[PDB]
Amino acid sequence: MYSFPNSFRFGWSQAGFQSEMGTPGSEDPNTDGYKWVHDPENMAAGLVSGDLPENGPGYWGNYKTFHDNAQKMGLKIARLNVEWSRIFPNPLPRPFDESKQDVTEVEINENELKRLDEYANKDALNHYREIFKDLKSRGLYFILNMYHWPLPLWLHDPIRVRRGDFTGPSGWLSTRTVYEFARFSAYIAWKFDDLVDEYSTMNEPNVVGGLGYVGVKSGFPPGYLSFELSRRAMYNIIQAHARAYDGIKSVSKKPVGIIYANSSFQPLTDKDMEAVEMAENDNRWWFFDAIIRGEITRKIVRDDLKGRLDWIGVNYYTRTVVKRTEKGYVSLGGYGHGCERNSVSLAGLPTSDFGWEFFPEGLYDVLTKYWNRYHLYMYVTENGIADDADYQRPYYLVSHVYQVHRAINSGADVRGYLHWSLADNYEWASGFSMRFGLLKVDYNTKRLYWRPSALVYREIATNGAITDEIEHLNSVPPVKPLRH
Ligand SMILES: c1ccc2[nH]ccc2c1
Ligand SMILES: [Cl-]
Ligand SMILES: [Cl-]
Ligand SMILES: [Cl-]
Repeated sequence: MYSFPNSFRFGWSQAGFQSEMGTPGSEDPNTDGYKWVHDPENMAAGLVSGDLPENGPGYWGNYKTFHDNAQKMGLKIARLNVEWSRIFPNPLPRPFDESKQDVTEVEINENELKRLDEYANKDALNHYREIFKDLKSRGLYFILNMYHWPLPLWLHDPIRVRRGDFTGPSGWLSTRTVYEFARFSAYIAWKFDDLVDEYSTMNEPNVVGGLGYVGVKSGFPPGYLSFELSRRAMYNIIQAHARAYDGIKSVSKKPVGIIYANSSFQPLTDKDMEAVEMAENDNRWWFFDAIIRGEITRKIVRDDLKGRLDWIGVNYYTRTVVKRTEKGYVSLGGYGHGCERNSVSLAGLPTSDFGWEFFPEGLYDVLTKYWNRYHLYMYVTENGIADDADYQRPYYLVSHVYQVHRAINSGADVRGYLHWSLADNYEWASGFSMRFGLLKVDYNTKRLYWRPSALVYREIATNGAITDEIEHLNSVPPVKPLRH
């Protein structure tokens, strides 16, 4: 058996936009994301699937049933977010020098919190309190994340930006967003600190910058192709994290971390290790060096950025294979997240419904890399597979959990494993077709079914271990019987 520390917790992660809607009174039309996925031109271009989030799994209304299943599954931790748009659906008065590039301080005080409170949607706040109270009543440890991609529409009209009009609300391209996000985070900690165990400011900030302004075929708003603006968005998202960290800490003593989209960079050949290091610098270290060490390029240290992190949330799905080139490195198709769907990679490893390669060793790589560089504790905040049939997920689950065990054995302080996700949900531009749940959702009835992987996870969580009887699942799904 592979046993975990007695304090180690198994659980799940979930996002508001992806899981909340689907039940009466739940629709939130007030985000960039809602506008984006409903846009007729985006649908005609195939940038978004045409599936609509309001037809989703209905956590807003059915949370007790989600929690009942998690409780029966033995889960002991959950990571969820509040949707900013639900709490502040309406424009706040303009505050503050918008032309100023750096935001080094956003003042928080009781009077300001009380004034913000006057603008908050009380029905939404109360409803989140009811959800989170129910969660805590299952004995679940609670990580509250402030931001998981959609912005209030009054801060970002993504169709205007897509069209190249920068005269309106421009999301992360504006320091106004940075300012308001810091205030929003402090406010949420002020209101919910009694229920929360740990905080994260944001989820996968690198995806917001990278897919929103470079990987524009992905269908991530605002889909405006610009290297320069991608950089501007990331610079702002970095100071927004630091100002949110300071804001939460002005009202709470609890740990504040961040959750990031990771890949394990792997060499095509034994001559490509320099490519790996470059890829890690360019996708990972530049960002964390900024919020941990204060190191940014203008190369300088910003005292207002340094030390703004207590823990690191690792989201890991697959590797990225890279090779050294004249001008630096390139990633290779046919491996990692760039494979055909339901096939095999160029390495002969099976791929998921999303075309993502089976590569659990990469999770050990990422955990140990972060540990060795920063020595901050971690949670695995996402790990999962698109697999409606459940053919690969039993192996995927056990294999990746084993690698977390290996990482802990090697010395890394990893305090939990949160699967993505408890139930199927709205997978952004791909819609409902990509099914990541331990529980399968029938979207017509909102009914939840247990995939056999859910029974496997119950064995792991309830025993706090990969037990002897399921250790054979620490292996690659047999490829012969799968499509290839
Ligand atoms: C669809 C796809 C990606 C997204 N990011 C934020 C909202 C949203 C909607
Ligand atoms: Cl990474
Ligand atoms: Cl350090
Ligand atoms: Cl369905």
